[PDB]
Amino acid sequence: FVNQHLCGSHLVEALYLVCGERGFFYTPKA
Amino acid sequence: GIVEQCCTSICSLYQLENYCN
Repeated sequence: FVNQHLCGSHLVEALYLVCGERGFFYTPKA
Repeated sequence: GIVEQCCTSICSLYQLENYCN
């Protein structure tokens, strides 16, 4: 689930599930 | 950034929460 290599849509879904109603920001090119 | 901490290396809940609003 969370403790692995998370890339692309896989990383985006983890953020979605973890952050919930707080929402999140995704910045690949930080 | 997040790709470096979670994609190229192993992610963690601590780090993921750094990106929640």
